Amino acid sequence: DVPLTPSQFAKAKSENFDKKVILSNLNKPHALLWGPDNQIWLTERATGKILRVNPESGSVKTVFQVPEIVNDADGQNGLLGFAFHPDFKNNPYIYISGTFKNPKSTDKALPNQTIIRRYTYNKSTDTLEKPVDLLAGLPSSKDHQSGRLVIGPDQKIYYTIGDQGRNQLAYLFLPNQAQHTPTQQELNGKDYHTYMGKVLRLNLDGSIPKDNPSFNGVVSHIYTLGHRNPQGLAFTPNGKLLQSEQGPNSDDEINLIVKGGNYGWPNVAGYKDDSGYAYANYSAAANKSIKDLAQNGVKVAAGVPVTKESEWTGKNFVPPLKTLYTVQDTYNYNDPTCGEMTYICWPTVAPSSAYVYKGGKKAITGWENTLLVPSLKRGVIFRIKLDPTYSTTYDDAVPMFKSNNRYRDVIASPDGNVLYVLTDTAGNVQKDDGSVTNTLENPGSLIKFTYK
Amino acid sequence: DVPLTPSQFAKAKSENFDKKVILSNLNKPHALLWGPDNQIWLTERATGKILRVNPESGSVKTVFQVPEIVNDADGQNGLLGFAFHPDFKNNPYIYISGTFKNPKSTDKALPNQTIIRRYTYNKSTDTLEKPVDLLAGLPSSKDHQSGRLVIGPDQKIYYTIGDQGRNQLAYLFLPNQAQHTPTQQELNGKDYHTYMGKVLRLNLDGSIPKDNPSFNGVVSHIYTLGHRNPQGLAFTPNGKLLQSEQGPNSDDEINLIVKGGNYGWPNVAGYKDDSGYAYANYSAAANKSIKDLAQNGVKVAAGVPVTKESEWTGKNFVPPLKTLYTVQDTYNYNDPTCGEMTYICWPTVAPSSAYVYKGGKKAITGWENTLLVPSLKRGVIFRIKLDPTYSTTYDDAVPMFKSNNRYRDVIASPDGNVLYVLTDTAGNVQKDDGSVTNTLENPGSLIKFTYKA
Ligand SMILES: [Ca+2]
Ligand SMILES: [Ca+2]
Ligand SMILES: [Ca+2]
Ligand SMILES: [Ca+2]
Ligand SMILES: [Ca+2]
Ligand SMILES: [Ca+2]
Ligand SMILES: [Cl-]
Repeated sequence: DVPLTPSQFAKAKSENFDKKVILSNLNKPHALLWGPDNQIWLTERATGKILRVNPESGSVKTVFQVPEIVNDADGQNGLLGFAFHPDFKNNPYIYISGTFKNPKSTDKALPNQTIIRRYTYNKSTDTLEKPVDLLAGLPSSKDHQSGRLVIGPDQKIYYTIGDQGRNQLAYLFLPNQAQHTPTQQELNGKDYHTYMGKVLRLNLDGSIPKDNPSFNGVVSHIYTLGHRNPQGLAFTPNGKLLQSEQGPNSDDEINLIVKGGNYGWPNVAGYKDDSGYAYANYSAAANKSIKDLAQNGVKVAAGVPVTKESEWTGKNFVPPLKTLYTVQDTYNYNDPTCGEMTYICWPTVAPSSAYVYKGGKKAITGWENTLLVPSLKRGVIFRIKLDPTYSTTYDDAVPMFKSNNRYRDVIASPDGNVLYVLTDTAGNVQKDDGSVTNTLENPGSLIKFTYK
Repeated sequence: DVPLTPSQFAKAKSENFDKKVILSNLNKPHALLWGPDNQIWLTERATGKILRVNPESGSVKTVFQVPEIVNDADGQNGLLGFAFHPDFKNNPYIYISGTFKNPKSTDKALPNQTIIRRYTYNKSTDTLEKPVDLLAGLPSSKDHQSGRLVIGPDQKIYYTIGDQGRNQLAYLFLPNQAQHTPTQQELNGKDYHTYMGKVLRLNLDGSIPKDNPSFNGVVSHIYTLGHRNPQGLAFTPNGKLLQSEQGPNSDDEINLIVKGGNYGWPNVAGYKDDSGYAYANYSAAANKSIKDLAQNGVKVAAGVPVTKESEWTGKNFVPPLKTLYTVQDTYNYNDPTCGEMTYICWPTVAPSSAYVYKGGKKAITGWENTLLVPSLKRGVIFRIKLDPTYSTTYDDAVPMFKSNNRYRDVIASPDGNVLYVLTDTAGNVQKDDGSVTNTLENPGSLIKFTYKA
């Protein structure tokens, strides 16, 4: 899609809803879920706290605190994955992912690991107990962790693991592993370094599903590859898997996840169109004094190999259903109106999640078959229509609830007339007038929007 | 996708196949089918002849000639739709579409109509009988007729009807009806002028299916709208509907047909990206003296209103699975390598059909879940892979069988190791060096390609 302007974003006020702050000043609230107990559950990424809010009374309880979660003040690491077992009454488990110290680490630049872990809910004590590590030794870094964890209708864990920020900023010269897959030797040795920029599919005990796809003949936990920062993952009622992912200066994506599909990153951003992006591989640069011009590979400094999207030799490439946004080679990536925070002016929205609207007895008129996608850098929640079979999008991404807030997650109540949203504690956002602010209207909040 | 160069098309010779010409000098051969009798059936658009070819010997028989078919030497009209009933042993019917005179036409510039008609096959006389018009009074013109007719697994007729050429060449100033929908009053009066740029879905008796989608509050024969020239239509084994369509100077498309979808034409060509196309509506120009610069709306003469793809207020817009091809605004639509035949160098392939390859006992290795798309202007047959659920394409459109021929249709034998192809009798094609020729290697042919490892 074509970018909306700052004035088009500012007009998305959503006057048909009443706003109410439920909780404020949470410490990096991250995942939000409607619980099997009809209460709202949420996580704090920084502390490892798991919270439960009563939707009728607003009271909150710290149900459990995941011990030894590692979070850097300048990092996107900490407590990430969060999901209930789908048959909770008959299977009382909570599945999480988190950043923990790796005692075997030799590399001081990468001291941590990611672990997918199960907890059992104890109703008599109203807390979590009996931790079970399902999959450990997963890559960890300060950037592009992703970590969305869902249980599919096939009763398998689906888990997004980002590209770890390789080929940009502090990890500029590290070789991106999104296209890489494990050898049989690495898999046998539990060497999961290639589990970067993937959607994993695991058995509920953490083992490899016997029906997982193969890559170079190897059947590992990998379900799809070629992802950058997929922070959104959601099943539709008819069993399709929708996803949102942050692109670089352009081409954030809405994807349809298909078994064994290659989503093209870093060789391809968005469509394979050679429009506004090219792959500049800094890990293959002449030396580390080379600068990243931050022109999305359209223009590069001397000494860095660069390839067109159309020149990539990859197989099973799956294009996105929608891009937010695609631009031409003439686009200006050096907009001074954003000051030092140049990235805020880039033609992207930074999707933080993806939620399939289920409807209900008080459903909002015209919201059937929609996907809701919160935006961090624009301070809007997008509404994306699909056809009833979730095979294609219909029309464009409609912005809603414009505010000077970084929207982190969204859910709706069972009746469908109330939306609940999480907002970041701190960071940069685009104001109504297109400039940048770090003065957030509702830092670290749980906000309620009731249809009127 | 990004356009392939002349050198990339030239290398696509497909040395893995043996070529055998079965017939040549056919009179505008159009549709090709593998029949219920395991024989090859094909139509002649110009004559209205329905021919049957024995695959073993290569002998041909004229089974029937549809009477009073209208065809102009400078037109794409004539005998179009052609399909068998899927349970032919219990229902020996053949469904066709064709251009016929409209006796109620007042407009001398548009004297014809399109009719969807059923015939009964008589085994004892080996000919077609008992004609019955299913749906008549459909639009007809010399351009963008399309006319692909298939029977779905729901046993409904699916029919493509093009935009009639409105907003280009001889029909430049006519208002394009691709986005237009009929009123209840018009349906009640069997007034089908809005049936241009559509995929129709009809009951076998030609009536409106009760479960057809609604457009602007009316359920008609319309299944999808917003199409330009959709010449390809094919069902997948899991019941999905794939389609190919000719775009203007850019953005020919492979579409997934979704019930009630709006495919964007003429407001959107390909993706809604404002890249290499804008909608210049000549029917809303100041007067009929305004010239079309043929720059795909990027650059226009003064006096024509232009709407960007992003400025259109649309409902249910469905983007294509793949474009052949998408270019940026800086693209030069006046390539001197094509001389005076400028249209052959435009970033398009002019897809003529779409065929779902089903494999079989002798399936070609690596061709699972592929869609075969013949190209008229490039002289190739594209192989496009999809995932096993036919939900997305995988990779790019792979060119095959490069020759100086206009490929019109393609089918495969039940074993899957043999392809049968139709070529046009006359027209322009791009050569190996990128230039244009009207010297066709195999004019109006039926060609057999046999796989070899
Ligand atoms: Ca991608
Ligand atoms: Ca791209
Ligand atoms: Ca951001
Ligand atoms: Ca009308
Ligand atoms: Ca279209
Ligand atoms: Ca376009
Ligand atoms: Cl190895």
